[PDB]
Amino acid sequence: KHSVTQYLEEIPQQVQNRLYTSPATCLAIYRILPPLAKFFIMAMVFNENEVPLLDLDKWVNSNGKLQFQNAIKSMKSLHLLIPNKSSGTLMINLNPTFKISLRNALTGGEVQNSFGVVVEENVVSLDLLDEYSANKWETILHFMVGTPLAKIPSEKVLNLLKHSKLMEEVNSTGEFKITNEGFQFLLQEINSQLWTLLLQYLKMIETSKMDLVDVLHFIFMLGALEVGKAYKIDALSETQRIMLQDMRDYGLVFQKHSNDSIFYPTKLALMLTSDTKTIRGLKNQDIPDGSLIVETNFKIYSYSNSPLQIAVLSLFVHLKARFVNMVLGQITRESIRRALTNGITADQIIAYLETHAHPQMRRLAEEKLEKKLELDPNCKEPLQVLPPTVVDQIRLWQLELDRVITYEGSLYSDFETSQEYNLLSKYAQDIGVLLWKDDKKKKFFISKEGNSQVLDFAKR
Amino acid sequence: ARARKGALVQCDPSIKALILQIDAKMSDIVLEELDDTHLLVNPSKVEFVKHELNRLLSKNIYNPMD
Amino acid sequence: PADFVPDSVSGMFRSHDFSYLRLRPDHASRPLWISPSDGRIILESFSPLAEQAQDFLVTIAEPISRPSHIHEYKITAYSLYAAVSVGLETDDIISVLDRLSKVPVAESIINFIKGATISYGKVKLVIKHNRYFVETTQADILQMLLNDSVIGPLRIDSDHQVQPPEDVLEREEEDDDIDAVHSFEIANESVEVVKKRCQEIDYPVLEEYDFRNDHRNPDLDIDLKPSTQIRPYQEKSLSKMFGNGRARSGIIVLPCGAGKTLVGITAACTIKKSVIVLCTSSVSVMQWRQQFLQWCTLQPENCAVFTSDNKEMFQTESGLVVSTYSMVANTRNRSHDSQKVMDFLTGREWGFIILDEVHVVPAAMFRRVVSTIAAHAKLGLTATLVREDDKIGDLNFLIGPKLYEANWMELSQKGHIANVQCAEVWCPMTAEFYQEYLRETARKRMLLYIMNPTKFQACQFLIQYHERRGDKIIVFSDNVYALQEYALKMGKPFIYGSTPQQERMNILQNFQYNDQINTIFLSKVGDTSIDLPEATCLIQISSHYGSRRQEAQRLGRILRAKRRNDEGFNAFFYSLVSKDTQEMYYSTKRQAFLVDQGYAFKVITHLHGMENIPNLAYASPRERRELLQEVLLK
Repeated sequence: KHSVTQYLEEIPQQVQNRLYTSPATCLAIYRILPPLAKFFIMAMVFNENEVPLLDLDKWVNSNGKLQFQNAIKSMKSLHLLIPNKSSGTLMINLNPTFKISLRNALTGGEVQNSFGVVVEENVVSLDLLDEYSANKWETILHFMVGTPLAKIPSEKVLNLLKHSKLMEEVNSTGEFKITNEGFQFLLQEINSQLWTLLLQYLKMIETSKMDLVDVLHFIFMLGALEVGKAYKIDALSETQRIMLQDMRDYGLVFQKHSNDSIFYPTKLALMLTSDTKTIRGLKNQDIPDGSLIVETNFKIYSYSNSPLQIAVLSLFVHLKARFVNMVLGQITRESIRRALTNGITADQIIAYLETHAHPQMRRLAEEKLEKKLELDPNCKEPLQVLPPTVVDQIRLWQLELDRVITYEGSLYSDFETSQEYNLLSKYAQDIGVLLWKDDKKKKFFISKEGNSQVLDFAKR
Repeated sequence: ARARKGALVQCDPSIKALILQIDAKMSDIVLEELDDTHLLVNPSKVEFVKHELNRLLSKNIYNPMD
Repeated sequence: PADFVPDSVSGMFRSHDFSYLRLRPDHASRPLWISPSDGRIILESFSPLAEQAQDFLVTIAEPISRPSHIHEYKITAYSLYAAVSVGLETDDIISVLDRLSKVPVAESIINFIKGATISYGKVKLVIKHNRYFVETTQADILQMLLNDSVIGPLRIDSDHQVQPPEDVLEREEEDDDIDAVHSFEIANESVEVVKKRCQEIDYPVLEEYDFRNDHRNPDLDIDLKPSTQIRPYQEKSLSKMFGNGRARSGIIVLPCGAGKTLVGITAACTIKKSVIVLCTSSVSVMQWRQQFLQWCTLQPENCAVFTSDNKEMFQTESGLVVSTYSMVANTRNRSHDSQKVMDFLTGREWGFIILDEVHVVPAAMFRRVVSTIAAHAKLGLTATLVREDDKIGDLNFLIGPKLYEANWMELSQKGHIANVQCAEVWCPMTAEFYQEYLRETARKRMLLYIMNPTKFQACQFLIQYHERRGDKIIVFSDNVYALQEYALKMGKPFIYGSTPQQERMNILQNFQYNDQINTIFLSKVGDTSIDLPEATCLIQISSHYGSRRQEAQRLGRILRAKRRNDEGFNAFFYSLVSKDTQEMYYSTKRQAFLVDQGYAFKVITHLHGMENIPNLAYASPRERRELLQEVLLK
């Protein structure tokens, strides 16, 4: 995940405040911050006076102060606040635009932008044009992955995928194949997929006539809630209207026909931030339509099915004959060696199977689960929750095709005494952050959490 | 604030030496060789290092699969 | 050929599509899902009659998959014959399967099931006056007997005679079906023609073996004592093979070395007629006799062992005999003792035959001696599902149908070899090994990647761990120099290449009984020439073993019954493999073979305290290279 939050903090402070002028956007990004920061912000919003940091430390007890660091580093990075070395102390307070916009949103503010929605006869049926939006999303997914016939006409969308290098396909030859980007597209189910696409549209649509403030206003207003009436009519900038038309082309806007009406709030914009239910000529069975099979025997057990979905499954397993409920496919080391040819890491697939194909493995994941977490301390043996036998086989295949071991972090030094190194190592073992250590060399290549906590302890 | 970034490489010393040879063949992009079990490299050329490693292993072993 | 291909016809009926194949309406409400085109049976947890459905499927077919959620179905011609002989109603079984299985019943599968229900294992072979005739209790059997070229044309119109049934039983049809029905007597010439017609027109007849009606054969010097050991699979196989009343010649695949010949001895005593016994080789014949037949009720006083080198009492043995394929019919006829044994075998109508591992020996000699001896019944104690002797005339229809399958998942987990865990430890690579890899591409690299000192370090850690657990360790190491070097390094009593038999027995005693020594290195000299010791921890080093089927035979034999359950995995399998070597491909082949076998498998390369083991001799890659120089001499 490119973690759009990182993109959010990427933009400078003045434009951040530009965005914070739009209260609905303020709320939508409030939805994203880690819970610690959420609570702290909600605290600060009302008492119209800065607050020293010491209190905001003593608020949080131990075993969790790491979340304290997470929150403060995030918020400082995106500069929602302004730390103030007023008297040499720390006088925290938010970007006042943020505070006023948020407080307005909570109690009937003047955010005409967030209130851009119009209430009228929303004759839009649930299935009504919802099926059309789902079909458009499926069509673009298949065309990008590459179907037998890809009717994807998103010339702008195709240009975004190509120039963005969405998938390792030869767009010069018209190929839309799975690259590392293509593999990720195969990985990020909905929020991941929609998010990567939104970021791509951002990067490509960033040169001229952007009005990024209006861009995000439009995006989140789409994600905020059903604007309905007068949306496409009134509630949009000129470039805002163009971007809205483009998004509606991209599926993410379920605008009706006639090319002039209120905003058509497709479920997709909801799907942008919901992290919830994923379900979308006129036939759509109401059930976990996802269909596949993955168990200890390393085989496909598909009774339910979905064409692009089963094709995704095939992207790492052989196909011989599609059947009525089943498709001929058996998952083996060679099956994943097919994707290893693309070099796709056996990482996204793990959580994918834990999440996707569960519409056909509900009972499987339940019997694996068995609520063996509260029962874990009593019965020390977990009952194959998130099957680790297959996990071991997959890891074995990955190593066999891998032959290389890598680690993240940075080299560390200036461990002058063995006492500090040993205490830091013990602390890291307590927190499980030390990949490897040695007092003889006083060096290692791990995450920065232990150094951060020791530095915070020393300085304050 | 001391933190030395780069493509850390950790493997067996034999493969370490082989990778050092390969890297020297491609103009020695290895930033550092921390010890017999760790190397610090610039990530820019690690990909072509892996590519040439694949090329030479295919040349030598050829995978008879007999 | 005198045998029908349908006995070994298993392996088909797995293919389908989605356009022509329609969604089974029972798929909406179907506790199981019998995939007909694939031959599968996806019996999910929604099936409430899962036990009965699994029993029916195992009867008719072979259930390949038994997952926690749903099961799997596989097609087996021998399994089809077993299901037909099961006796369940074909139409009722089809209806029950259609109800439980969500998928609709396929046309071809339904037709096969209907044919197997009546025709399969349900042929009619009448008998008059306690003999073999051309008739049937059902109407179909009588029509087939009347229209049979040998049953009818070679069968006298007389309905039945006591004397003809006893003597002539178109030969003595002791392998006929149930008697005392509408039938007519048959002559005493050409049962070969009758069985050839039955297999050619695909007539699986529910044969019996009326030993008491074998009036020509006097009751041989048989001591009918069942005091030999009896095992659950053994007794159930006996129940299947004895059929109803009189016994019958049949084929049953059994775990060799796990008391395979015990059931054969019991049946041979049961018939109380002329019987002979065959094991793989004459040396193996003696080994099997010594290891069990005196523990068994058999007295070797009558069972003369013939080799064409081991001259024994032929044509004078008062009781049953034990012979071997090499002596019976092979180029290893070093003396005319074998020829005289065959002449005596022709002279006496040996009413039954015991066979052990006939797959190695070509079926040509088997058919030659079948025609030469003109016996009453036989027996196949098979070891492999698919064998080189599955020719046009199948040895099944040459002997009899299948009755029991050596279900190793059932045997090696109930307590015999319970808790079989397998692993493939990847011995870390070193510079010298890959230098040798680049040097040459011949097959001399076997011992070159075998010798890895880290392999011995892992072996020593396993030894000390099993000593701590009080376990038993078996090692497969056919090498000589490297094996002796490792044995010197560990400094404990050890089995090795061409280990003396008395020394091997002493080490086996001190290994399975005493816990001071618990690791034995079995080479390629023993295997099919020595006594298989209890398997608790198996280590494999070499992985050549010809090309194939040697892996299967080694898995069947080296892994023997171990009545120990202290360890959570009472049967460790280990394959110490030098990683990044030539035999990585073949170690993966072994892994695939094992996962096909269904045994629990893993890989433990994160050895706990791998370098913490004592005696880190040759640990350095310099000494690895020196040992590589040593092996280059080998």
